[PDB]
Amino acid sequence: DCGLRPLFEKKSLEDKTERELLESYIIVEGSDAEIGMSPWQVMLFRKSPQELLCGASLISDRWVLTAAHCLLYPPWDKNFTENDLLVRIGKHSRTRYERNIEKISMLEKIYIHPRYNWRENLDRDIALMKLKKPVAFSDYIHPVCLPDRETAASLLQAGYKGRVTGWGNLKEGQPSVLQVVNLPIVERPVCKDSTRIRITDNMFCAGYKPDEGKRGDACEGDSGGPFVMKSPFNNRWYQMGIVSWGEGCDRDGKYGFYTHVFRLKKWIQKVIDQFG
Amino acid sequence: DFEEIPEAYLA
Ligand SMILES: N[C@@H](C(=O)N1CCC[C@H]1C(=O)NCc1cc(Cl)ccc1Cl)C(c1ccccc1)c1ccccc1
Repeated sequence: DCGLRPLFEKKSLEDKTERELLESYIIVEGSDAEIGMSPWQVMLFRKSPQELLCGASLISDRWVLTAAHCLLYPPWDKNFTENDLLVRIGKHSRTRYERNIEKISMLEKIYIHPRYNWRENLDRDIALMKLKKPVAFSDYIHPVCLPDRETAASLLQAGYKGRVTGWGNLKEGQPSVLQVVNLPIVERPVCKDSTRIRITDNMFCAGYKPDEGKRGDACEGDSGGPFVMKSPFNNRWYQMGIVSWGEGCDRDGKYGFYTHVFRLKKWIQKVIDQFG
Repeated sequence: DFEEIPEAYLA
């Protein structure tokens, strides 16, 4: 049942921009999200001081997917463990305890990809979190589909738009509610020529060209959230990327870089079945 | 500016 949203697909209602995404298959400058539009969205929350750490996604009732750098980044003396954090699923508002809508979960075990490269370029920026007990789904809480080789193959193409969401910075004010932006995937060439960081195959970049006129990007606080695409074949939402890194937020000539979830699916399978 | 979450969770 992944990727079919209780309030949209299941009732045959389209959200207000998904057609831009479907028309293309030939947060800075985003908008406020509608209620129930990304029910897989998770907030990673620090207990003391109480604060937004990162975004994340619900992929099953037991498991959350996030960027490894949200948990361990030794340059900034960041190394969190299970009891440091709380996962808050079902939210829309950044700061309010949305009583009776959201669920807060405690973590059982964090798994960071063993070859996560924090030293040089955040290569394999991916971590899994097994929750203490299952979250029950609802109108506001529903998992996203992880892609298969064939959905990865036909959708992750230059020009095809995807959608990024998060409660991070609006500029390089944090928002009141969840923001959303739809960004085109960019050709690896262009991606490599915009930066000095060595790009690897476990990454892709998204954003409009300086001449395309539209603009938008992820920014600080958005890390760990989902880049998702809707399949035109079975109508579900698949998560293709994890918000990883950028050089500022929405600079011209620069693009955001995302962990390629399909390229690391084997490590994700291996951890889920060997641990629950 | 986070609103105080229930202590039950913080325990
Ligand atoms: N700005 C750094 C970044 O995005 N960092 C440093 C580590 C955490 C991550 C970040 O805050 N990402 C959130 C983010 C993601 C996206 Cl997609 C777009 C904008 C932003 Cl701020 C980044 C960097 C790239 C080039 C020059 C300096 C720094 C960097 C890349 C690779 C290795 C180290 C640093």
